[PDB]
Amino acid sequence: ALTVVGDWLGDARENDVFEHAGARDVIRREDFAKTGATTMREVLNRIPGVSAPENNGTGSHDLAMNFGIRGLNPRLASRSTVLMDGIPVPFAPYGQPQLSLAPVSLGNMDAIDVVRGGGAVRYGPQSVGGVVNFVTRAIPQDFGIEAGVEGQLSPTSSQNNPKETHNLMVGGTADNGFGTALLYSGTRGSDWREHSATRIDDLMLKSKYAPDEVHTFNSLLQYYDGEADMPGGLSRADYDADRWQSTRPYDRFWGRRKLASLGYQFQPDSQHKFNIQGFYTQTLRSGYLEQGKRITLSPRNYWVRGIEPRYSQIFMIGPSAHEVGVGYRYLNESTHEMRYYTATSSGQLPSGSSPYDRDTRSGTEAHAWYLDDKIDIGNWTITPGMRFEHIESYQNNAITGTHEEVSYNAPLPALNVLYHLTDSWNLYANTEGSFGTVQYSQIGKAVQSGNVEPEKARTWELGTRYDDGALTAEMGLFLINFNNQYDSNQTNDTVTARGKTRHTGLETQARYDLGTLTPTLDNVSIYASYAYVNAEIREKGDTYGNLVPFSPKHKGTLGVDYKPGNWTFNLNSDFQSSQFADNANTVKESADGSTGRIPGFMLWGARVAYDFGPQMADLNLAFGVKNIFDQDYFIRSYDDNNKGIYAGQPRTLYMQGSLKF
Ligand SMILES: CCCCCCCCCCCC[N+](C)(C)[O-]
Ligand SMILES: CCCCCCCCCCCC[N+](C)(C)[O-]
Ligand SMILES: CCCCCCCCCCCC[N+](C)(C)[O-]
Ligand SMILES: CCCCCCCCCCCC[N+](C)(C)[O-]
Ligand SMILES: CCCCCCCCCCCC[N+](C)(C)[O-]
Ligand SMILES: CCCCCCCCCCCC[N+](C)(C)[O-]
Ligand SMILES: CCCCCCCCCCCC[N+](C)(C)[O-]
Ligand SMILES: CCCCCCCCCCCC[N+](C)(C)[O-]
Ligand SMILES: CCCCCCCCCCCC[N+](C)(C)[O-]
Ligand SMILES: CCCCCCCCCCCC[N+](C)(C)[O-]
Ligand SMILES: CCCCCCCCCCCC[N+](C)(C)[O-]
Ligand SMILES: CCCCCCCCCCCC[N+](C)(C)[O-]
Ligand SMILES: CCCCCCCCCCCC[N+](C)(C)[O-]
Ligand SMILES: CCCCCCCCCCCC[N+](C)(C)[O-]
Ligand SMILES: CCCCCCCCCCCC[N+](C)(C)[O-]
Ligand SMILES: CCCCCCCCCCCC[N+](C)(C)[O-]
Ligand SMILES: CCCCCCCCCCCC[N+](C)(C)[O-]
Repeated sequence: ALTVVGDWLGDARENDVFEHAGARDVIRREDFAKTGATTMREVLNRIPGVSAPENNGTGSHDLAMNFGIRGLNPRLASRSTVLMDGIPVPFAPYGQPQLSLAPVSLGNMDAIDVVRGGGAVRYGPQSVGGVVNFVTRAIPQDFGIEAGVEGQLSPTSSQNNPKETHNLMVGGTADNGFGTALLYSGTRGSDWREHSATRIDDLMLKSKYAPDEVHTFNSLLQYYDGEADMPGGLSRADYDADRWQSTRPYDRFWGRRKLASLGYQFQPDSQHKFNIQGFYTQTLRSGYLEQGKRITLSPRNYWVRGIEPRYSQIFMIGPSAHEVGVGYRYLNESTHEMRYYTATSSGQLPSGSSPYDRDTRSGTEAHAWYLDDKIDIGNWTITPGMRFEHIESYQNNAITGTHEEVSYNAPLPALNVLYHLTDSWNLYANTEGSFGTVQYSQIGKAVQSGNVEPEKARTWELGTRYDDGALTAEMGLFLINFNNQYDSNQTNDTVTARGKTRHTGLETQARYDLGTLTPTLDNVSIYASYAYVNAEIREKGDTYGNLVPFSPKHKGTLGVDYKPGNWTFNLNSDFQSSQFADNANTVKESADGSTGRIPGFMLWGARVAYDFGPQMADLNLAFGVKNIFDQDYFIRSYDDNNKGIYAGQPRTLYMQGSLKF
């Protein structure tokens, strides 16, 4: 009886995902614990087409987030549109989307929704890698208290401090329709590397007010605060002598974020839905970093404010149903970056009293409009769509006295198609216009070369999704042509060079109840995820034909979950093939360990859990192991100051505990 869907991202509803006309995968809170995951990257890695490397480089710590979709640069997760309840996670979404500080915590989430395709009309910028949305925990309908903790230790490491991650959820909704939940997640500890001591506190207050069935108010307040020493890379000599050690004693990172979001929804009936969301974030991200014969201090402050009204209405035009969606977003971001320094040869770290060699302020004003129409005709659901962004950015350098500006547009036409083969089998196809912005650090290059145009991509997908209850599976193909990237893929970046890469491949995953084969295998489920990704450099120049760095051609997971009675036994494997560390695709390792082929690996993990009388207090206990066979592997940071070899996580033991009242 015609019901407007409106926001198909939202809380990542199972049905919106199944009906999604493009590659989209969700992993819900229920499945976070099965592999001992406590971080965003550990869950993101179980998703096909997503590669989330272990901490390294600038992001050599837990406050940062590193991931790339389909072979796009994973460093600091800058090629996908990253959101939390639809709100921009980057402290500078447009001009500096690098998540050197990623103020989100797995502990505060009900799900992770990776929309690799079909979201380029409704979300931006940096939409080439699709959209990744972190869904915060729901406010309990009636009072609820949940708490959990996981402790980890790497026995073969010299690092004896453990890493502890905890989460707390307390909330409910009064009979008057007002509900709120306090969501707290914290991390304390070190990983398998020396000099990784970390503290993260992520406190959120989520509220909802629905005085009636027509008006609904929502809010999200967050105070995120953390600090972390950064292990950094080792030269090959140092790594062979002791791979746990750190030779970057001054490297440390810290930051804090304050966020306020307020939204309102007006739904008169089931065919019309108006939504307006407003937000403001303030972020400070800073840290010490050894650079040559100096140690620097880099405080960067950011302010982002946005307002986004959206409207959806569904009506019939003959036999076909048309759900028209229109939206607008005004976003303003402002920045201030400084860099103080001292000579390393001295004692003392740099401070506010040290001289400084950087003082810049940047900002962007962005107007985004979008219009789509989801047309249901017979077994078809066709959604033509169009996004248009007008972007104005500037960079003001207080030391050089330069003031540069760019004004540009991003027209992004799209068409996605869903075809219902059966009530449990869909087919989809699509094409979308995607884009990367002219980042603040590229404004100089953009004005100098005379060309100010966005980084443009055109994507195509074809795939199918299936779910008959005993078997869930999907398989899709994708093609991405990403042009005019301000970051050239040549060995030597020049003012006029523009990067150009092509990403093609196959993504798939499936889960099957073996109990359908024999009761001997009751409660035994087997699954696997896999993606073949071929990310190539197609920029004419000295790297034409080479492979994009940090993009394994093969990557996935396989596992078996066995749940007799109240027990849960998990077995899982993560595997990926090799990768290059640089655009030149150098095979042989450099002595400083920053470049050279990075071998693939296949790890195994397992866990045993027990849910004590689901009643009483829903106590869940678990003991698990990551990398059971202590398979050695490593990754490299190539370009950052803490470049080098980073040991991969060795055999790691963990215990989990959770309570629910
Ligand atoms: C079954 C184990 C239940 C323990 C889960 C406890 C998580 C609550 C952690 C809150 C820690 C707060 N803080 C900042 C004071 O440390
Ligand atoms: C500058 C470091 C000072 C830390 C400020 C971080 C806020 C602490 C929030 C902890 C919330 C604890 N809890 C369980 C009571 O909600
Ligand atoms: C910045 C976005 C937050 C918007 C808050 C504005 C709400 C406007 C709607 C008024 C609601 C009126 N009422 C009584 C009928 O519910
Ligand atoms: C004054 C309360 C501060 C809370 C901010 C709440 C989020 C609403 C966002 C305001 C956006 C304003 N505008 C027009 C400048 O974009
Ligand atoms: C250049 C700054 C102007 C940005 C402020 C934009 C105000 C948008 C407010 C939402 C209006 C929604 N609508 C459809 C109901 O009119
Ligand atoms: C119902 C969602 C559509 C929102 C329409 C809201 C109108 C806001 C337009 C103000 C933008 C003005 N301008 C020229 C500066 O971009
Ligand atoms: C019932 C008609 C209302 C449908 C609105 C359709 C909006 C889709 C617009 C796509 C146009 C794309 N472009 C650039 C190629 O013109
Ligand atoms: C006044 C023309 C009536 C046709 C309505 C169709 C929307 C116009 C958009 C098509 C323009 C496409 N483009 C890129 C080639 O300019
Ligand atoms: C009024 C036409 C509406 C069609 C929906 C737009 C489909 C986007 C197709 C763009 C394909 C562009 N090209 C040249 C790169 O192939
Ligand atoms: C016998 C009448 C039923 C029509 C047969 C249509 C099924 C062919 C599948 C078309 C699905 C196309 N695609 C790529 C857009 O999903
Ligand atoms: C392995 C790649 C296959 C991906 C599926 C995409 C097929 C759609 C073909 C349209 C692509 C057109 N072209 C020339 C613009 O790339
Ligand atoms: C145009 C030929 C280049 C294709 C290179 C072939 C490697 C892709 C093969 C992996 C297929 C995996 N599987 C099971 C999901 O089908
Ligand atoms: C022969 C004993 C009859 C009991 C049937 C139990 C078979 C369960 C075997 C699958 C165990 C999987 N794993 C790795 C999760 O432990
Ligand atoms: C109700 C008990 C059912 C008896 C089946 C017993 C087989 C337990 C399998 C051990 C799984 C061990 N692990 C960690 C390797 O997965
Ligand atoms: C005293 C007999 C009661 C039978 C209940 C079976 C004992 C449950 C075992 C808890 C094991 C918990 N875990 C995950 C830490 O291994
Ligand atoms: C609707 C009935 C709710 C029962 C209230 C039960 C209160 C138990 C709360 C203890 C929370 C303990 N802690 C530290 C682990 O968070
Ligand atoms: C149904 C009995 C009502 C009593 C439950 C209310 C008392 C809540 C006690 C939780 C206190 C937790 N702690 C450690 C944080 O203090």
